Amino acid sequence: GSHMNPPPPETSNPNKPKRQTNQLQYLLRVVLKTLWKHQFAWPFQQPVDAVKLNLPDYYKIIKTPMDMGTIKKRLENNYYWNAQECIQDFNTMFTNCYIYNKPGDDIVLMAEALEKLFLQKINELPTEE
Ligand SMILES: COc1ccc(Br)cc1OC
Repeated sequence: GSHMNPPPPETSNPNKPKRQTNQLQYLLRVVLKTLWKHQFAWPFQQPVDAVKLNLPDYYKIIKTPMDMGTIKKRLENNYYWNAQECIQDFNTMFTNCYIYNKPGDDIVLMAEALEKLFLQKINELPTEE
């Protein structure tokens, strides 16, 4: 896309050790699957295109971008070593939204609905085996 958007977060790096865990499998098959199909998922299914949205300050304010398209790639391409890394990515995505946008803006209500579902699912994250 535009040279004015940053490169997306890393999704592939052979130097980073990878592992499948039951908790990572749950994050893909339960957590990502649940949030991805939500009515309000669409603004979070890819990196924020600050050029198209006419938000030239977006990447001035948000220095740790994350989105569910990136997370889906990271889970599908086994990028992670543990569940905490992936949970951290979800939390970063929500916090980016809450930092950039006014409370009660539509995008914030959409993030909050996805976060409520996320919390319910993560409370049920299985014991690591
Ligand atoms: C937070 O800034 C945004 C503005 C517009 C859309 Br669509 C998505 C955004 O973030 C996920």
